[PDB]
Amino acid sequence: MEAYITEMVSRERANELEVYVYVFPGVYHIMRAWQRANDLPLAYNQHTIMAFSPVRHMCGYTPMETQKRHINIDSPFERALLERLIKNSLIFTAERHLHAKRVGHALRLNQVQQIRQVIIYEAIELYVNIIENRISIGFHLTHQFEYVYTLQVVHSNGRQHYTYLKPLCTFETMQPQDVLNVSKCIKLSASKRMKCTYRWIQQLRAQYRHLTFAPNPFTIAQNGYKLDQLSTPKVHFHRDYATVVSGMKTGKLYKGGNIKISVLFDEDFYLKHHITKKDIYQFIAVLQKIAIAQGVNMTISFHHFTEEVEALQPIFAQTTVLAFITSTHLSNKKTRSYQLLKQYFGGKWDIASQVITEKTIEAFQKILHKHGLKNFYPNDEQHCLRVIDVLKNESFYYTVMNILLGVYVKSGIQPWILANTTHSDCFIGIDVSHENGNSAAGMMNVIGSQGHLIQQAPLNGILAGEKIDDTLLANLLKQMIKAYHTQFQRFPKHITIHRDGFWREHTALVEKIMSHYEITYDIVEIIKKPNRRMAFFNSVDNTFSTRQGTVYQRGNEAFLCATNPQQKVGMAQPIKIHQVTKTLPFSHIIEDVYNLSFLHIHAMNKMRLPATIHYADL
Repeated sequence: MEAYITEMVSRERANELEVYVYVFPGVYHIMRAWQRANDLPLAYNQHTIMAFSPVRHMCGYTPMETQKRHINIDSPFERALLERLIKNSLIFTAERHLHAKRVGHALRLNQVQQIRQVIIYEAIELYVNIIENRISIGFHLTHQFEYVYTLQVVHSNGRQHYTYLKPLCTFETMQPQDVLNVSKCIKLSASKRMKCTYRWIQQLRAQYRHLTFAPNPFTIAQNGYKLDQLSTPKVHFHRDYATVVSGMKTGKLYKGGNIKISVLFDEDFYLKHHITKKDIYQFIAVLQKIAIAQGVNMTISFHHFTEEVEALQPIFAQTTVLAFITSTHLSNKKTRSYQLLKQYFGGKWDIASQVITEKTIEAFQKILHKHGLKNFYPNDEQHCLRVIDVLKNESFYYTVMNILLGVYVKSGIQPWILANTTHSDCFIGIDVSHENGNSAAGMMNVIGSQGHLIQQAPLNGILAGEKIDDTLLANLLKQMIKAYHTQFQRFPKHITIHRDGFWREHTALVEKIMSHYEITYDIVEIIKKPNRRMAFFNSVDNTFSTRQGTVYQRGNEAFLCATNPQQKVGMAQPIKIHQVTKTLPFSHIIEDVYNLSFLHIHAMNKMRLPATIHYADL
C-alpha cells in the first residue's frame, strides 16, 4: 503493498468552517492579551483577528466589527489567516493533551536517546495548506539536540532564543568526535520513521475536534495522489548498456583522451605509517591499466610536497591532480592542505571520495595479501591483468572508480550519456544552493537532449532567496540561446527551465525572449527538501519500503523517489516537482527529471537531483 505518505486531508471543506472574525482600526498585543485570558487559540493578520470560538472576557480594546462567518475562497488574505489559525489550533491541542513543547519551529514530543553530553529529542513539524478548497496537513519528524551540562557567544533557554541557562547544542558547536556518533544515532530506518510518525500523528487526531479524518487517512488514495512507476533508462558508453555499473566494468567510455597528472604525494605516508615506496607504483599501475582498458590513456608526469613555497597554486596550475594525503590531516580542517584541496575541488565535490588515503592503501594491501598476489612486478602485463581481474569482483572496486571518475570529469572526459533522447530539447538549470538546500554560489547550466553539457555560467549574489536581476537574467538567457544555436546550427523548439527553489524572476521577460526567438518553454521548480516521506506498506511482514523511481502525482505537483539507498545509510529522501507553465504534459516533465538524474558522471553511486541543478564547476 500500500502506498503511503506523511499527509492527511480533512473531510470538511475550508468554506464550511464557521469562524469568528474581529476587525480593528498590524495588531500584535491584542492577540497576546486575548490568548492569555480565556485560554483559547487565536490567529491574526494585519489588523484582523480570527478565532474558532467567540472570545469572552476581553482584556481591552473595541473591535470595529465582529462577525460569525465563513471565509472567502478567492481572498488571499483570508486563506493565510485560516492556515495560521488551523496550525495554531493544532499546536494548542498538541501542547495541551500530548505534552509537546513548542521549540524553535517544531514541537518536541518525547525522549529517545542521550549520547555523552547531548540529549536527542524527536520533534514533529506541521504544515497546513488550503488547496482546491481542501485543508491538507503534512508533517515531518526531525531531531533536536540539547547539551546536558549547565553553566557553572550564543545562549538558549528552551524556546526562548537569547542568541548573541544551559548552552545550545548545534552542529556548528559539536565537538569533532561527537558529530559521528550524533549522525549515527539520528539515522532511522523506513519502518521506524514511518511508524514513529504515524503513532504520534494518530494520537494527535484523537484529541482534536475542529476537523475529522478517515480511520486510515495516510493512503495516497485518501489524499488525491496517483501512483506511477518509472522504468530505468539505458546509458550509452559505446553501445546500449542497461546499467552504469555494467558499462563501467565491461565497456568503453563515450569519450576518451589523454591526461597529464601532477600526482600530489604526502611524505607522512613514509615517516609515520611505514608504507613502502613500491606500493604507490603498484597502485598507479593498476589505475593506469584500468583506464587503458576503458579507452583512456593516463600519462604520468613525483611532487613530494610540504607547506613551503605554496604561493596559491603550489605546483599544479589547475592541472589534474592525484591526491595522496593522510586521513588524520584530512580530518583536521585547520590544515592548509585541506583548504587548498577544497578550493581546487569546490563545494559540489566531496573531498574524501576522490582522495587516496592510508586506509585505501591498507585495504589494497589486505586484498593483495588475502589472494596470494602481494608480490608482482608493476611492469608485468599478466600480473597487472590478474590483479585487475581479482579487484573486479570486490567491494573495493567501487572505490577505485570513485577516483577514476574523479579525474575523468575534471579532465574534460564524458564517461556516458543517455541512450534515448528526452521529450524536451534543451534544459536550462539555475542552481543557487548546495545539495541539502543551503545557499551557495550560483550557476546556470545548459544541457542537451541526451545529457551532454553545452554552456555554464556563474551567478553572483542571490545570497538568500533573492530574485535574479532582470538585465542579468535576459543577458544570460540570450547567451545560452546563442550558445545552443552556435553548437547545433539550429534553434530549440522547447526549453525547460529547472529552478532550484521558488521562481521569483520576471516571467514577462522570459515570455518576450521566447516569443522573439519563437521557442516554446516550460518552468519547473525542484524542491530538494520537501520535508515529506513516501513508502509502501506490507502487512504480511509489516514493514515499510522505499522503491526507486516512484511518482506521486496530484494536479501540477509531484513527489519523486529516485534513489534506492541501503538500510545502513538511512531512508530515501524525495524530490518535489512543481510545474508553473502548462506547455508540456506533466508526466513527461517528471520522466525528464527522473532521466536527467542518471548522469552522476562524477561518482559511481546514483545521485538524487537531476544534472541540470547538480553539476560540478566546469
